[PDB]
Amino acid sequence: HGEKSQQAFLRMRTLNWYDVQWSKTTVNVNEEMVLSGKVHVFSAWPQAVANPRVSFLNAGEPGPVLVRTAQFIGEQFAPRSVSLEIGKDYAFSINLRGRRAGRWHVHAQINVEGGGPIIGPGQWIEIKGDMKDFTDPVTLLDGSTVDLEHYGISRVYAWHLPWMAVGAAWIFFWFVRKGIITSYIRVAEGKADDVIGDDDRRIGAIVLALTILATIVGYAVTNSTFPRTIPLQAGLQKPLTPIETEGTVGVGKENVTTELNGGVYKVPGRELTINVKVKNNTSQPLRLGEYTAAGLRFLNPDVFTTKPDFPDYLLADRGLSVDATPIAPGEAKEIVVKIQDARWDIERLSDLAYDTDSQIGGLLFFFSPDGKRYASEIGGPVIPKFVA
Amino acid sequence: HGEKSQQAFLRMRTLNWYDVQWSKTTVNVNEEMVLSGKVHVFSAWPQAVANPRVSFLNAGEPGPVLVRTAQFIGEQFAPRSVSLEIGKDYAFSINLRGRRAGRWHVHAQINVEGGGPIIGPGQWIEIKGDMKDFTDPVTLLDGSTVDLEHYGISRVYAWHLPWMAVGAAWIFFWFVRKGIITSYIRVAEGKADDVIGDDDRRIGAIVLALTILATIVGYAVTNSTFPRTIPLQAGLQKPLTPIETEGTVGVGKENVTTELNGGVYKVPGRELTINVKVKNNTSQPLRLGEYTAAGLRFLNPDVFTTKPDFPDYLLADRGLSVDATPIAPGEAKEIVVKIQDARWDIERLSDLAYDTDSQIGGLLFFFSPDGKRYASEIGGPVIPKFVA
Amino acid sequence: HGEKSQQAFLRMRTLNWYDVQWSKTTVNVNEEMVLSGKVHVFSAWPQAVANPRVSFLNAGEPGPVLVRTAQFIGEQFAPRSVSLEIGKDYAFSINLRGRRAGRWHVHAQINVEGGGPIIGPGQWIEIKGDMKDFTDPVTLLDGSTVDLEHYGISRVYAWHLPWMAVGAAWIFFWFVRKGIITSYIRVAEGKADDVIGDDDRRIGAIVLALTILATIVGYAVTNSTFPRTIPLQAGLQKPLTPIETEGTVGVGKENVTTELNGGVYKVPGRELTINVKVKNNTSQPLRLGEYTAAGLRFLNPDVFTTKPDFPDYLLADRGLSVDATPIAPGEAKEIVVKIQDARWDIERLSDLAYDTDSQIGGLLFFFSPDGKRYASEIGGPVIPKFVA
Amino acid sequence: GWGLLFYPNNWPAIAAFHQATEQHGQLMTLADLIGFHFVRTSMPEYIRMVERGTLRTFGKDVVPVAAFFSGFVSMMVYFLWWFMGRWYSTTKVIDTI
Ligand SMILES: CCCCCC(=O)OC[C@H](COP(=O)(O)OCC[N+](C)(C)C)OC(=O)CCCCC
Ligand SMILES: CCCCCC(=O)OC[C@H](COP(=O)(O)OCC[N+](C)(C)C)OC(=O)CCCCC
Ligand SMILES: CCCCCCCCCC
Ligand SMILES: CCCCCCCCCC
Ligand SMILES: [Cu+2]
Ligand SMILES: [Cu+2]
Ligand SMILES: [Cu+2]
Repeated sequence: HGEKSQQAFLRMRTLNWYDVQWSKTTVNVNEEMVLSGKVHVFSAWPQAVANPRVSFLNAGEPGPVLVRTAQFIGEQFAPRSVSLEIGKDYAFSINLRGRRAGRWHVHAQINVEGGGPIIGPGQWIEIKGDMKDFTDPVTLLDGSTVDLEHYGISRVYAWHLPWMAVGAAWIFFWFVRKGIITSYIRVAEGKADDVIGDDDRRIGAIVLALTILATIVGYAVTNSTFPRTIPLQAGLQKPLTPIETEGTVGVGKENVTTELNGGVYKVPGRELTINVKVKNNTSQPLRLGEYTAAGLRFLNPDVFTTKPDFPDYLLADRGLSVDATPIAPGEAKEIVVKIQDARWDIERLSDLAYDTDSQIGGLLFFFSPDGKRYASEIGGPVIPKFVA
Repeated sequence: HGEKSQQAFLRMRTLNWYDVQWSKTTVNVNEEMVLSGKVHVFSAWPQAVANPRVSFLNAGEPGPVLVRTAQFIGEQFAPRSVSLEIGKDYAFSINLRGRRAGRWHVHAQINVEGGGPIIGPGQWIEIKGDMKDFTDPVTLLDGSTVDLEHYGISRVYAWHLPWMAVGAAWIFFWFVRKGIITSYIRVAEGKADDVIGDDDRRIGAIVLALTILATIVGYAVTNSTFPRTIPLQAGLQKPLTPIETEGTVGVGKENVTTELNGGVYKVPGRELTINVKVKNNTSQPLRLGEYTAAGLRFLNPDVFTTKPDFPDYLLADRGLSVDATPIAPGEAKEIVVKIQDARWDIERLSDLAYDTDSQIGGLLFFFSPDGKRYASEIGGPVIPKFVA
Repeated sequence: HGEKSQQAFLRMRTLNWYDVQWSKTTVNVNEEMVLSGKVHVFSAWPQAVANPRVSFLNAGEPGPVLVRTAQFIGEQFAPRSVSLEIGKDYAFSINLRGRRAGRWHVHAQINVEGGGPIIGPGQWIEIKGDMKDFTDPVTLLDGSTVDLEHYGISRVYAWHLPWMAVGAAWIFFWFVRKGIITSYIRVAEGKADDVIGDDDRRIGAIVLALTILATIVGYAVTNSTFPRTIPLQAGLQKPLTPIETEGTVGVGKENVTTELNGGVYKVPGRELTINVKVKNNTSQPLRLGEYTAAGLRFLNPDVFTTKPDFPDYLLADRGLSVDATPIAPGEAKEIVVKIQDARWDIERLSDLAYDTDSQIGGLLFFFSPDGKRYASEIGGPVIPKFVA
Repeated sequence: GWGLLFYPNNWPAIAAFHQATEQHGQLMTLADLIGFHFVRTSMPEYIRMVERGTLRTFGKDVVPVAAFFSGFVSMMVYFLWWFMGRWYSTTKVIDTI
């Protein structure tokens, strides 16, 4: 929810989210919803952000309002850190479960080890029900089923609270047997021996023996229960399998290849007149229909006749100026694209002038006469236009 | 010899040794034996172990009982560190020479810079003869031949021992000329000037001049001898050339591709019921015949009719359950493999439950009706079966 | 100009410069000259030098005698750090501009992040004119044109010098109002209160208020001017595009592949009898014509009938002994190459014996009956021949 | 002088092992050959932490540069350890421990 404050050029040149979907907008407690999508790793990964070689898939939400039951990326179950190769596209899906009643903004998020959090598109999720009705539940290896919402808390209390009580009792015993001022005066008057001296040391040794006995007894008792335990499972996972369809820029014999030749963004404003050299390379007449910068879906009004079902704060149905002319096939030509929408300034992408690298990035989507979609990665320097 | 204590999942998911051979089991002093083999670098290299980008080939033996005259890996003479690329197969060979009489367990070993030692198969070598009969020998650039067993030791003694004697003489001279208690009392009584004062400083300066003269004379004399010397030769070697036959998983147009779909290892026990999805991809009917985990050759009794020549502690002729059905060609099917042998528990691979990553690895070997062998890399999570 | 002192094996096994040209040898003040060339990144990059993953293209000259107006590498404008992939060839060009009259030795230089400077070929540039006639000039985003030789210096002086004067005035005021000896004696005599006490503190607070007012006024005034500024633009650039013609070792279906099988360099001397296994692989009868080690163009007298235009200190027209026999096509044979020239010793490449890795590197150039040139990378261990 | 005298006084004992030998078409010192021949288990080559070359070493002065460097870094260490030896020579007796 804080992606607005992140730097623009880092947001648009690290991960390019697309095809992000939320299974349900309104969910009940203990009801499952699936957040899925695809992410493209920018080829020109910034030096500021470390390599995505170590990264973690996460659900961006205000706390555990939705419990994550399972998540997959690269066709792999990914509860641990995964590796993202630069220039590849990956498909992810997170199985969430309603826990807390309210209206929450749930994002798709990937964290890079040396970079930090990268926040994708977010959607408002309405959760109905009561917190006390929430149960996970999970099954153990032995076959027993437990409820992770409440399991183990009673044992933790029963082991921790008595020891805190014992410590408090020890402190109060020594405080009432010997006063603070009284013992201080006694020690200062040279006689710091009648303040503590056996039978006092006997009481201390009795307490220590009882404590050691309880620790050994407690350790042995909690070994009879749970006799077979395993260490924490950790470590980077095996390499993921990227997407291969169709494309999915960089894959297949048919693909569009775009190259930025200069751009102008009005500061302050909302325009982005970018000159794109499109080689089309494919077989069916292709027309630009969408530009996802940092998730912001700037859709070309002509191609995208029907506005799709995407979070309004990112869905801009005004990615104007393509050429109104199918460019494919085989032709390499330069087209002028005029991105203009208030969302470009709302999402602080217009703050690219404040960044130390005035460079844009994202994905260009071209569409056939039919529904076939071809993705192309666009990125490069742009020049700010300082207006009054 | 200490590979048993190393963690199981690291042993089976870093290097997969195969085709390891020892030229001779019984060798004499000054007699040459060759330890050769092939090693496969696991594709899913663990995060715990650093990259094999910097690694060293070594012979695992209890000290220099066998002198290494030459060693090669990747078709390169490798006296220095070499680079191993993840997923490749390399052929190595070490030319050993008998030095110490006895029965020694000699392993093949590769050390990774940030990981540590990886120990391969080991064989008992019987060495007959006497230590005093051992000569290397090596030849210099000028053509002279020296014996590295004894060369240079006399000069080192003749330079080191006299200087130690000189230091002892200096200490004893100053100790007898001025006593310890006597000089301490003298210094404490204010007169710390008649304890040391010229002619004492004259003796000191004479000693220093003689020492400097000897150092200069010694340096010049040892420059007349050995007038042409070179600095220590160090540095990582050029990239190695992997194996390309036939395969050698990952090479060639004909190869088996296996994928683990769950496994069960009895703890405590010796079983490993692993479900393997075999795609065979090749042209000749292929039947699973061998599974090398950490060098442990679990051979399928049917295919491996004759038990091969391999260290008994690793050679398990009971890699049971394949399908008793040739799977190739073109067919992708799921087979159930039941690895079961006491060596699985002896070599302490059953301790996979103690590890922080319950994941297996290794190589699967498939054989044609003829002797052609196809290698496939298997690896993935497995689930412990807690027996009472 | 200090490349002679750098270690030989690092010089010849990091970057192999070729096709280096200087547009003009004699240039005037405010006149543009272009230094261009191609560089090959050695496949066996030394461990001592860090990866060329972060590197910077630079012009090696004694200070800003020539102002760099623009520089390109990998078909990219490169004012910032760039990435060089090991084994690739890159084309670079630097647009210089005469600034200081004299005769200067201008090199082509690339700096590696963890390695340091790598110095390429250098040529003497004669610059005529006067320093005071030098103007850059550059144009701003608003369209105004400024002269970088003098722009901004007046403002820096007008802001810095008055504050230094103010500090000096403050010091002298407090030094004359209260003497050093006088105030020291006063403080030591217990009365360190009549040395500093209001009205003194009033003068101090007046000075502080005026200073804060000037800082705020100065900050606001310099915000009215230059109301639109941007932060420093920094960061590694996008990956470069290597050369693909023709080859350009490692590219194309037609290429020579050479492998060193031992070498002998006379120490001290100038010879390098290297045994090269040439596979020719190409289609036209190829004959060795050039060996660029560290830029030193050792040209074979036969093939190179006309001595080319290249700095004499590197151009050696005596790269003798190829075989006087066209080797291509399809034939793999071993040829003996006898590099011998005084430049090999002048450039301290004969000091390879002093290095910790007696290994050579560089590029081998083969030529067709016509002018087509095929490049091959040669490198490997060589053995010094100690002569009297 | 404690630093400048280290290499010269050690040269007589290590020069014989710096003689060049040819091993399988590769130059190796006698010391390198000795280390390579007599196998040490937990001692690979990559850990040797020796002079492996560098782009701003200016040849024929590596040993003089290193010897001088150890020469004056010793002065700091000599000072600190002289005073540490002074402290270890204390006769102080504390009342309670
Ligand atoms: C300190 C008095 C005795 C040695 C005098 C001498 O000739 O040695 C100096 C020479 C100076 O080095 P250089 O001749 O430049 O290179 C020789 C390098 N080695 C010794 C490896 C052949 O050798 C050293 O490196 C010893 C350490 C410095 C002492 C001043
Ligand atoms: C030439 C520099 C002398 C520095 C020592 C000195 O004057 O005393 C200061 C302090 C207190 O010493 P003090 O109790 O006065 O005893 C005087 C006897 N010595 C001179 C041996 C410390 O001594 C130290 O503990 C050593 C500080 C430097 C190395 C980190
Ligand atoms: C004082 C003479 C210097 C001789 C050449 C440089 C040797 C290295 C000394 C630091
Ligand atoms: C290891 C040195 C620690 C300090 C020794 C005691 C210092 C005594 C101060 C008078
Ligand atoms: Cu949000
Ligand atoms: Cu052993
Ligand atoms: Cu120069």
